[PDB]
Amino acid sequence: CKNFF
Amino acid sequence: SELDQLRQEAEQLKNQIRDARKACADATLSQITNNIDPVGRIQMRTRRTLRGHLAKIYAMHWGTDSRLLVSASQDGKLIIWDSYTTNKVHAIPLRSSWVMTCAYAPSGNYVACGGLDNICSIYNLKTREGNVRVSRELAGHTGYLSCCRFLDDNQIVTSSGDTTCALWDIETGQQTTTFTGHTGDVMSLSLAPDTRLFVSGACDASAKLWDVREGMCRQTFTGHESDINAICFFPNGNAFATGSDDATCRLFDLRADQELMTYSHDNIICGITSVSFSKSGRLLLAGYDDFNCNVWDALKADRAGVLAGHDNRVSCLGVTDDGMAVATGSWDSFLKIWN
Amino acid sequence: VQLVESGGGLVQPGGSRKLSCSASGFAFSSFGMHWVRQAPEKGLEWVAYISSGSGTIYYADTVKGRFTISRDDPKNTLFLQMTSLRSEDTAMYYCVRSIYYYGSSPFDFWGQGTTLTVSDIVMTQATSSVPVTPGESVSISCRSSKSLLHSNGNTYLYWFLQRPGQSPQLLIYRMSNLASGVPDRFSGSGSGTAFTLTISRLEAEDVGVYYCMQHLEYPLTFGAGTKLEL
Amino acid sequence: ASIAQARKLVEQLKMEANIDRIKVSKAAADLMAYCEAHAKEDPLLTPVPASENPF
Amino acid sequence: TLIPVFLILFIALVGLVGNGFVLWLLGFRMRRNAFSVYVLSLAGADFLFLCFQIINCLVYLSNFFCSISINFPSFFTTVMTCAYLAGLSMLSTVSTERCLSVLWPIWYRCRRPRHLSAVVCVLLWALSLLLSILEGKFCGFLFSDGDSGWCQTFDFITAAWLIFLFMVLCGSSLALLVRILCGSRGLPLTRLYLTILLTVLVFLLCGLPFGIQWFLILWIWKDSDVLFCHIHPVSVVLSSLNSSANPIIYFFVGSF
Amino acid sequence: LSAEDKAAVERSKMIDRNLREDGEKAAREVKLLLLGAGESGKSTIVKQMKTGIVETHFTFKDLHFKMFDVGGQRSERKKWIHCFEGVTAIIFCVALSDYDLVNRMHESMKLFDSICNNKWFTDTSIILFLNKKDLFEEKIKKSPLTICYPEYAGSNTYEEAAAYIQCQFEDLNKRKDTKEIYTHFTCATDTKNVQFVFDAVTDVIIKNNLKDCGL
Ligand SMILES: CC(C)CCC[C@@H](C)[C@H]1CC[C@H]2[C@@H]3CC=C4C[C@@H](O)CC[C@]4(C)[C@H]3CC[C@]12C
Repeated sequence: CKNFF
Repeated sequence: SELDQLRQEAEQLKNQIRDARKACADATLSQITNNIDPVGRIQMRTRRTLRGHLAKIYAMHWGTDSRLLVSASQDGKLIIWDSYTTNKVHAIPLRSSWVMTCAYAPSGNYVACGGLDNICSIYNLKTREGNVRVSRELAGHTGYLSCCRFLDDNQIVTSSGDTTCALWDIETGQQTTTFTGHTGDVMSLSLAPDTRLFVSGACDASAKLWDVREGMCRQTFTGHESDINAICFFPNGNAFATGSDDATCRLFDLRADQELMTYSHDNIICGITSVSFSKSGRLLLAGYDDFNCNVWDALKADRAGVLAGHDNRVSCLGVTDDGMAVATGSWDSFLKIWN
Repeated sequence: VQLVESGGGLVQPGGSRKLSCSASGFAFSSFGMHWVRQAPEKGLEWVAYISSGSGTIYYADTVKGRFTISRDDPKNTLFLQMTSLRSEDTAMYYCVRSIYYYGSSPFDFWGQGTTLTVSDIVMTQATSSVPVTPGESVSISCRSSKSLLHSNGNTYLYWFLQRPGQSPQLLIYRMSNLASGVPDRFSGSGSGTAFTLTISRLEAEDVGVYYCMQHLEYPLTFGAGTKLEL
Repeated sequence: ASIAQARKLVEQLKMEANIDRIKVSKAAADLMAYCEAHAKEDPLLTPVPASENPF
Repeated sequence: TLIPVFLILFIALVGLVGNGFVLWLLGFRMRRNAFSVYVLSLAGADFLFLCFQIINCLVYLSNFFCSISINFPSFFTTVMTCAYLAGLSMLSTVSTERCLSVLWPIWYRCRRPRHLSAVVCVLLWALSLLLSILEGKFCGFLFSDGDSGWCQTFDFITAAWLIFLFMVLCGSSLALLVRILCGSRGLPLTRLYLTILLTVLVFLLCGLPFGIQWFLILWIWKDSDVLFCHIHPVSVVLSSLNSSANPIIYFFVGSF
Repeated sequence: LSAEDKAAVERSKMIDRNLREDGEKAAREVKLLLLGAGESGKSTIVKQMKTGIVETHFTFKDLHFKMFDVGGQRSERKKWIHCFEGVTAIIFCVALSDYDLVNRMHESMKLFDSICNNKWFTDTSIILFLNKKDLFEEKIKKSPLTICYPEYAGSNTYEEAAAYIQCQFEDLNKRKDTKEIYTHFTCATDTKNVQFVFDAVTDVIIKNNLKDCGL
């Protein structure tokens, strides 16, 4: 996950 | 100075004329229609919006079958519409872009537009070659053509900015009668239903009653302050309404020979560009520079409706011979059709 | 106006042939043009239609895929491209001008016809041949197989007269309206799917075969043909 | 010159002066009669249903 | 952390309704310019970004009050990244076309193709979509998982494209200013240069910083605890301010 | 829709296409309006750029112009001057030689004051041509300019006189900020005319390019 937006 | 004595003769003659008109003014139209029931609010809404022009629409005319209408804009095009379908059956490119009037023939065969080119060119629509082509160029006016109206396929009465109206023959191209007497330049014109006579209006603030059969002015109507932009007979053929820059529409009788009534509001200050009646003439519509058409009860002087759809000056409006709908054209390049 | 056609002659079956019709004296870009053939012992049968601007193309089901219609706006020339032909295409191909706005008269002009030799609302003519007295009121009736009265108020029935050796001409369009160039003695009326063509005060050089055409929807179909014989 | 124009203008006003005008009451009642006789077939005085409205 | 999300709720709804009826007006109603195609595409990008932020705001509100815990499909944030990047790209294209209108006036009047605006909108949205869908494959927002470095290098490609968009908008704006200051006389130039200064200020400190904090700060600053509670909500608050403020300057102010 | 009504819709669609193409051709051209009083050198101007309204086409530096010599018709102009609402520039020819001839220069100021402050032309720039300047270069010394202009402080030869006529024409507009006036003293054998027209239309074209771009 890049950042779980 | 003998011409000064002639002018005093003219002065006492107009005084005798307004005495003769004053002697028959026993009552007003307003007190007669004080008894009649008002029609209330006419809630008209736009049925169709015709969107093909790209410049200011200066004129429009309905066909006699109440479905085709011609509209002439300043983009060098007059377009003939199918008003039920919003379909363009003919786009006609004009010789000069500066058009100010357009007409539709009662036979449906021709349209005739004119303007700053001083020529009310006549276009044949029912051609064997299938394109719309110019059939006759009517030169002879020395001022801008403000209104040209068809009597038949072969006769057309035109109003121009050279203070004269002219009746033409389309086959020769030579004007057969000239209607002189307006001192200012003639802006509006409307034929009677029997088309044996017509009325016109100029910057004299006067309306004149011309006969097409003989060719002189029998009646002159006065009571506006400025130029009248608009004129339209009552459907009986015995009265007409005149819209001016005074924010006053005024109705005149032929047979009683005076102004009857004024369609004015305090909240209107801009000029009237177009007037028309209904089928019965109970209500007259009027386009304004306040971008909206005002529906007036033509008998009770009350504003029966407001048609506020246009984004610019309502320059042309007309009501069908069926009386079904009112098309209004305007300077924001749209025809709206109201019912 | 005038339309001239070429491209007939003897063609082997299974081959290809191109016919060409060139306009002369009308604004050919503004007209939707058709092709109608006619077998040498059979009435008219519509083939193709390319619209004005070439935006819309239809075909008959018996030519779909084998025939190609295309026009050319600057050269003012309509041409039809065929391939894989057969003896059912042995006909005489007429190229028809038409235009479609309100008040128009489609199918008003026809080309002169070129003989070609290869080595669905059905319209029914009630009687294929009627006797003729010169000066008698003759009623010619056409029977449809659908209600041709559309909801817009129109009734797309067209009447044609094929004089012997001369091309079909539009007589009455939309069941009621006289075309330009017919006498006022021609008259047509009717109702939904029931039509008649009344010819009062019959004149000489008016005999021939009469054709009723539907135009409610494509493919346009013709009557079998009502011959008028003295 | 302006004398001939004033002469024909005086002739025009002489032709305008002899018009057998009717009273305003009678022409007003004629407008009454025309607007009452044709009020039925006026689709602007009376709004009409959507069956007989082509717009 | 909460009242940032309530503030972005307010800004995002008012921007949603304003940009929505802009998108209706010049979408179907009103006759359009070639410029209005750019305003339309900016409105579409901005509509997508604003509604997706409204949905994420509802996700936070539901998972703080009702505790429904909606694991929202992360397919959509690829489309959100495309919408944000397309909005900034179209804003730079607006500035470039204004510069080309003044620098080459007779060309812009006569010889500009009428469908050049459409093909710039289409090709620019296609570039933004391809970039975002590649980031979605390469990072793991989509259904396919993705490695960490090969995420971050093309994410730096996205950030380099963004700073290039800022350089293009700045160069077009400064070329427009120098062309106005050396050769303009019929113009109301005060309102003009305040409008260009306002839109470069918006694209700097209202439209960049969410892209800055989402596309380069997470791989450069890297503390993972201080910035989350403070920077990340306020950054998308500023981009929601850009989102709400675009229809006023681009479409609304001119129309009214 | 039936078949014929669908083909009528298609015919109207092609008519829409041709209308859009012809309005796009006429949207990218420049429409100028000649004016001025009678015999003020206007015909010489339209000769050197090249019944009713007279129209002139010329393309200069890939820019199609349409000139409109409307002054051939003698009617009250308030009823057709709104036809030319939306022209790009208004070429105004004033004869410098008509200062002493008869209040003809005062008639030119009357017409300039009428249309420069007209309600339909509150935004349109005006190109103002001062031709017959060589005729002015002889008739400065035969008769002074005080007979035309009542004050005219400090009379001289050709330089403060021409500048005074320039300054007396230029301040006639009551709103000097919405619209802008251009001026050119010109000869009969020179290419500065259509060059100046191009370079004065170009500012209006820039302003219209910014109006089209929401600015
Ligand atoms: C190529 C694919 C990815 C484009 C899809 C992007 C979607 C979201 C939408 C949003 C707004 C849309 C644009 C709205 C306006 C027009 C103007 C028209 O004259 C050409 C199409 C064009 C330019 C549309 C193209 C597609 C578009 C940019």
